[PDB]
Amino acid sequence: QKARKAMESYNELEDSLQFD
Amino acid sequence: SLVKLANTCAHLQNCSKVRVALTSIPYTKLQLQFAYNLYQQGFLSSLQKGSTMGPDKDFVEVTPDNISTRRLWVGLKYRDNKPVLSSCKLISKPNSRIHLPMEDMKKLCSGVTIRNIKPLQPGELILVRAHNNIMDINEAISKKLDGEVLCRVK
Amino acid sequence: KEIPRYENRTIYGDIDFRYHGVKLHLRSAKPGFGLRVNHVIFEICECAGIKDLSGKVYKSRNDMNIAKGTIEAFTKAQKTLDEVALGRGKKLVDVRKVYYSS
Amino acid sequence: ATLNQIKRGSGPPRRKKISTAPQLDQCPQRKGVVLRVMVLKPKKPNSAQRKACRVRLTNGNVVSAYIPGEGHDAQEHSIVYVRGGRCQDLPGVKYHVIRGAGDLSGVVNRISSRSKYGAKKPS
Amino acid sequence: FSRRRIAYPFYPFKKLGRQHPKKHDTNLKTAMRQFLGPKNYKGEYVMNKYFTVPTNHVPNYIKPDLERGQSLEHPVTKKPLQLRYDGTLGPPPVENKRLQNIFKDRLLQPFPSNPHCKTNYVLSPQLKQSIFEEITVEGLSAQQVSQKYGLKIPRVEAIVKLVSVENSWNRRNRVSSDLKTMDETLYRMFPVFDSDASFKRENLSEIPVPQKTLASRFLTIAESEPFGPVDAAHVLELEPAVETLRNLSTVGEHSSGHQQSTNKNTKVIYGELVEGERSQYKFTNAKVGKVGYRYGSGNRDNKKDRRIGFNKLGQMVYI
RNA sequence: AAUAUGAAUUAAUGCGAAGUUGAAAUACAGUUACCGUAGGGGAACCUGCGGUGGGCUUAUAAAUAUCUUAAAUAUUCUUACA
RNA sequence: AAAAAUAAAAUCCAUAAAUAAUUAAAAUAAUGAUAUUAAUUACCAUAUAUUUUUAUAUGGAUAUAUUUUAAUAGUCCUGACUAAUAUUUGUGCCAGCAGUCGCGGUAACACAAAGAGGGCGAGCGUUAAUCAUAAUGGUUUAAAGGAUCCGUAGAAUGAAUUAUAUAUUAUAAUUUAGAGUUAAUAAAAUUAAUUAAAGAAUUAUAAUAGUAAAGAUGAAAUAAAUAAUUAUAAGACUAAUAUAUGUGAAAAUAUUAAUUAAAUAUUAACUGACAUUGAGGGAUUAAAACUAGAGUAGCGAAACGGAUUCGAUACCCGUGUAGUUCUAGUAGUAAACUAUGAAUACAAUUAUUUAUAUAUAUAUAUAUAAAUAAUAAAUGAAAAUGAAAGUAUUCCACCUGAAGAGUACGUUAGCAAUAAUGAAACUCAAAACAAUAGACGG
RNA sequence: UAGGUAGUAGGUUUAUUAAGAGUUAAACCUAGCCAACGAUCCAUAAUCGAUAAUGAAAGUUAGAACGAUCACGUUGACUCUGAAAUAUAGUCAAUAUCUAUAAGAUACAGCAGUGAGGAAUAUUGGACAAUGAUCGAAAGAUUGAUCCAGUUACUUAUUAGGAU
Ligand SMILES: [K+]
Ligand SMILES: [K+]
Ligand SMILES: [K+]
Ligand SMILES: [K+]
Ligand SMILES: [K+]
Ligand SMILES: [K+]
Ligand SMILES: [K+]
Ligand SMILES: [K+]
Ligand SMILES: [K+]
Ligand SMILES: [K+]
Ligand SMILES: [K+]
Ligand SMILES: [K+]
Ligand SMILES: [K+]
Ligand SMILES: [K+]
Ligand SMILES: [K+]
Ligand SMILES: [Mg+2]
Ligand SMILES: [Mg+2]
Ligand SMILES: [Mg+2]
Ligand SMILES: [Mg+2]
Ligand SMILES: [Mg+2]
Ligand SMILES: [Mg+2]
Ligand SMILES: [Mg+2]
Ligand SMILES: [Mg+2]
Ligand SMILES: [Mg+2]
Ligand SMILES: [Mg+2]
Ligand SMILES: [Mg+2]
Ligand SMILES: [Mg+2]
Ligand SMILES: [Mg+2]
Ligand SMILES: [Mg+2]
Ligand SMILES: [Mg+2]
Ligand SMILES: [Mg+2]
Ligand SMILES: [Mg+2]
Ligand SMILES: [Mg+2]
Ligand SMILES: [Mg+2]
Ligand SMILES: [Mg+2]
Ligand SMILES: [Mg+2]
Ligand SMILES: [Mg+2]
Ligand SMILES: [Mg+2]
Ligand SMILES: [Mg+2]
Ligand SMILES: [Mg+2]
Ligand SMILES: [Mg+2]
Ligand SMILES: [Mg+2]
Ligand SMILES: [Mg+2]
Ligand SMILES: [Mg+2]
Ligand SMILES: [Mg+2]
Ligand SMILES: [Mg+2]
Ligand SMILES: [Mg+2]
Ligand SMILES: [Mg+2]
Ligand SMILES: [Mg+2]
Ligand SMILES: [Mg+2]
Ligand SMILES: [Mg+2]
Ligand SMILES: [Mg+2]
Ligand SMILES: [Mg+2]
Ligand SMILES: [Mg+2]
Ligand SMILES: [Mg+2]
Ligand SMILES: [Mg+2]
Ligand SMILES: [Mg+2]
Ligand SMILES: [Mg+2]
Ligand SMILES: [Mg+2]
Ligand SMILES: [Mg+2]
Ligand SMILES: [Mg+2]
Ligand SMILES: [Mg+2]
Ligand SMILES: [Mg+2]
Ligand SMILES: [Mg+2]
Repeated sequence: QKARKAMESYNELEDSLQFD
Repeated sequence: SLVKLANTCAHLQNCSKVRVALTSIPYTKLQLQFAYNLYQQGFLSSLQKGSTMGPDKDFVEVTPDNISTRRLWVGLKYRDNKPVLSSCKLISKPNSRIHLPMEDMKKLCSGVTIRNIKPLQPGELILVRAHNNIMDINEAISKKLDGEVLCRVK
Repeated sequence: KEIPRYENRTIYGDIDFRYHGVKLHLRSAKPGFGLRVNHVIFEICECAGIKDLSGKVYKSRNDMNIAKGTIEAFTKAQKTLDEVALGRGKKLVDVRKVYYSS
Repeated sequence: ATLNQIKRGSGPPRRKKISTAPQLDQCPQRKGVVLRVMVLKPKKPNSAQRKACRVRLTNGNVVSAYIPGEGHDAQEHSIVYVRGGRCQDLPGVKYHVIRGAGDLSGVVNRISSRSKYGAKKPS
Repeated sequence: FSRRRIAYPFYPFKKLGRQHPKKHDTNLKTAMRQFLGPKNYKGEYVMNKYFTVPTNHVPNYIKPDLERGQSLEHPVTKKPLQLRYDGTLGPPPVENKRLQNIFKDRLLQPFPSNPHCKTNYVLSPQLKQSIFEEITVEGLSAQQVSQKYGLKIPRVEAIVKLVSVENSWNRRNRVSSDLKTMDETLYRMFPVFDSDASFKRENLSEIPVPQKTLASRFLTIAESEPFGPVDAAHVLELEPAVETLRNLSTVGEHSSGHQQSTNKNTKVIYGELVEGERSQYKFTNAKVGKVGYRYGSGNRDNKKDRRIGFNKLGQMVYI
């Protein structure tokens, strides 16, 4: 649960940084 | 024989992959008409009658004595590191023959999938047989002929 | 890489390309048709400059292999009208384009 | 398969969702009488005291229905209305009772999503 | 990835600092007051460069990208004014080079993000009278006037129809001072049409694009075979495109070729009218198998596509 | 006689927690596993007979070597000689 | 950059309704249930001008003006799929939420709420249903090639030329490239069935001298010998060669000989598409098992003992019954495996054998097939396949998540064990393959 | 559900009918007919469209509404009249109810309405003005056909305030 789902939020977060 | 025609279409694809300049096909009226259409449409460089061993240099009359040893020799074309004749497939298959009226042939050439036959693509040749003569589909439409959709060459 | 484009808007004809487990069926479309394809293919078409396209992906829908398959299909599975004409020694006419010509 | 095998029946299996509420007999909901109210333990990794109820539907089928919401006044012989929908963590509980219908009242003091818990709008 | 994003200005503005607890202000509201400038006692925004209409036939369309959000200028000298630390408006430190040489196309583009939308040219009151007098008095055809002034035939026909309405209004003194004031103001806001200016002239070769032709058919013919528009038309089973253009130019009511008589072949009977009868019967010959309301036709009244029409009186009626 | 219903009565099986008796399988799993079949045993399993590899192709030396002008000559050479 | 918020109020201007007048049309010869008609007009009527419409002026009508006048939406949702960033409170694996993955054990974006936000909107949500959403599929290794071959139907497929016809079919004639028949020449000695033989060894018995231990195991112990040399009897098996090479439909098949049957290549002549595949059906089919009668050395389920062990219903040892053998049958199952159905056309190389043919300056050389090995291309989830698992065509069998289950019930067949056929419910969001990097390995 | 069929398959003749035929009844012959491309049997279901839903499409689903067709009017059989009826007729019987107790009448699947069942589907309304239908020479009479309204967000559509 941790490994698989943790990145969903981070990789979308990477996209958050892209707009920043 | 549609089986023989399927064998020839597969044979030409195999020869194109290895890029042999010259190959032979069975000597029959259907095969000769098929090859002649490809030659006139620019898919084949040459079309010569011959034997099992090679094309004839001088005319050799065909008779029952040598019919079993006759072959048709066709020259394949390659330009810019690409085969001109890349694919050759039957439409009307031995176990499912497709006869279309001229109206449905016009729809096939207009982008409409008829009886699961994908429509004619740019630069593709679709051959039709009518009264034992092979012609391009566009020519059959010009002559108002209904016929069997045999094969598509690209 | 440069990809051939028919009228700088679409592909030349239809493409049935197999890239590993991905079966790509791409069809050319009329002007103003838009991109109606897998989302991965949509992004590639946008960057490449393809505006009109229809298609369906069968078997594997792995995003990575769809993208690579699409790029490969646009280069190895297309032939320009000019290349077909020269190879066959024939003239290929776009009927729709001639209809609106002088 | 060959062309003749397709002619003889061979083909792709059809895709259509299957019924998950067979006891309702293709009805949106069915009235029933509570036989016994019970408390059940979720399957792991969940932990809770899930309120359920055994119900005899008007068609004779006896089912186990989950009582949603915080707090319920369901008892034996209470008239309840059962709808489709399973309780994922409770195996064998494939139905829901409708709050605010029959003898089961709406959730007390429910503010949000009231329509799902039979709670009327506060003036 | 997507999140809610408050629509803050893309250009730099003076954000709110420490605020007195009762102001309850927002950064969006303060950015708007900076765009608008001060509001006078009359409720006007004189410092905003868009408050007043242009009077030189050049549209004053918003150019936020080129002026970087600086919308304030002196109301009389039209000289840029920007906010300073003191809270006052004064000359900018550096001139804006992006606002002095603007492309001609951009001047007519009202929306910064859409360069495919341009304003149309207003026709001068003189050209309209000339067109009106040529079609009506001199008896020229709409095709001739269209090819002369570079205007599409429908626009030519509309000008005649509208000038007729302006004559009746001026013949009954229905054009008031306010209407005259408004008309002149709006006339001085748009670029005037110049029949001589080639770029301003409207394209006169446009035809509707059919659907059967929209597909892409290809023919492999002999390398030296000529194939032209007429041959293509035969392949697509359509009239030549030039013929379509010619048939579309004979549609104007004042255009040459306008003809409608092949339909005057339907027997009609007007029933006898007697004194006291409130209506007359009109009978139109029809053919069995075509006339009549069909039996078992699809009822669409309870469907989203229910047919809705309008009668001669303009009343909404179900069809 | 069939169909439906209930039914004394009786068979098979799933899940849930949860201990217990052993340690059968996965490494050479500590007796190679499995297939068919037969017998035996609290339980897994054990034993006989043939079959399969989804285990051993994972495969890797008994070694032994020779004479023609060593240069005033080959080694150098830059479009030259011929 | 944290807003709520142009939102509110307020200001300007409207229309609906009301009120008043007017009033069609459904229907006309007349008749209107609907009906307190729709619509229109804003003091009513009239004249003139006047796309519409507008405008002026008039007759009557009220005190210069002319009826009055508005605007309270719900419902779901904001972790991902999936639009919803402004934060905050309560709860603490409880309460509860949940279409799927999941959330909750004290900083809960998921529970219950506040703020803010996103949908749809006189509807919103929810349940029950329908359509769509992958066969432009697969079966060596993931669900799936039938044990094998023979062959019937096939409303399955299938050569060549010409001429007709009503035309991808039919008919006729003609043809020999597929498929066959016979012979000639050369080659080979295998595979079936049957009959007749041989061989090494083993066990038992007896004799002989010769002794006191022998046999077994990890170590042990259980049951005139052991060893040696002779003689006799019995049953089963088949060392090297040997590669199961080869042969056979598969299962199978390697001591010898014989009889019968079948099997190879090329050439000559002949038939003239007579072919391919094959539902059903038929035949054959290891080991075990069973029926009847013989046989029984060795081996060996079971059983009874000896050991080992904490225990040992085992692994090891002893005694050893069924069985293993033969004859006549039943049965038709195996990891019956290449985990890969059969046929045809075709495609780039090398190496090594084999076969036939050719040549000679006689032992090689040159040809054409087959087999095997390694590959190109191609294919593939990859491992890999490689003349197929490539490019194509034809026919058959089979598969459609896991578990339940090759089970239950019924039926058919069998002496019997059983074999074939072969479900559903319940439950779950799993389950599986190839490959990668580790860890571990008595 | 693997065998089924015995008027069963076919032939000949009469009866019956406007008329063919094992359609029905009688007689006499032949041994056939159907079936693993599914017979027979069992279960389920009114059928369909230029109708509705869905899809790119082939299709799939529905069969309420509009229209077409069939069957039935509490159940079964039979008869009469007739061109045509096993008639919503008549006869007899079955089931239920009723009052007049008779070889009786009734059967709401006509309209409205009631109880029951169910998650769930409405007024015991107005009018023959319109379109039809029946009777009448006509005047006209009748018409729960039909046309209207009522109930119900069940569906669709319009409106449900603009500028500042
Ligand atoms: K074991
Ligand atoms: K076994
Ligand atoms: K065993
Ligand atoms: K809302
Ligand atoms: K595979
Ligand atoms: K072998
Ligand atoms: K012949
Ligand atoms: K056959
Ligand atoms: K068979
Ligand atoms: K024995
Ligand atoms: K094997
Ligand atoms: K087969
Ligand atoms: K049947
Ligand atoms: K109804
Ligand atoms: K009437
Ligand atoms: Mg909720
Ligand atoms: Mg989002
Ligand atoms: Mg052990
Ligand atoms: Mg073990
Ligand atoms: Mg082991
Ligand atoms: Mg034992
Ligand atoms: Mg064994
Ligand atoms: Mg292993
Ligand atoms: Mg291995
Ligand atoms: Mg009003
Ligand atoms: Mg009237
Ligand atoms: Mg908290
Ligand atoms: Mg959520
Ligand atoms: Mg919440
Ligand atoms: Mg709130
Ligand atoms: Mg609505
Ligand atoms: Mg599909
Ligand atoms: Mg296969
Ligand atoms: Mg096999
Ligand atoms: Mg198998
Ligand atoms: Mg031959
Ligand atoms: Mg001895
Ligand atoms: Mg041997
Ligand atoms: Mg071999
Ligand atoms: Mg066969
Ligand atoms: Mg025996
Ligand atoms: Mg033993
Ligand atoms: Mg047998
Ligand atoms: Mg078995
Ligand atoms: Mg088997
Ligand atoms: Mg074997
Ligand atoms: Mg064969
Ligand atoms: Mg069995
Ligand atoms: Mg693996
Ligand atoms: Mg008769
Ligand atoms: Mg009969
Ligand atoms: Mg008879
Ligand atoms: Mg029914
Ligand atoms: Mg249907
Ligand atoms: Mg209906
Ligand atoms: Mg149906
Ligand atoms: Mg109805
Ligand atoms: Mg009836
Ligand atoms: Mg009846
Ligand atoms: Mg009756
Ligand atoms: Mg009744
Ligand atoms: Mg009723
Ligand atoms: Mg009820
Ligand atoms: Mg009435």
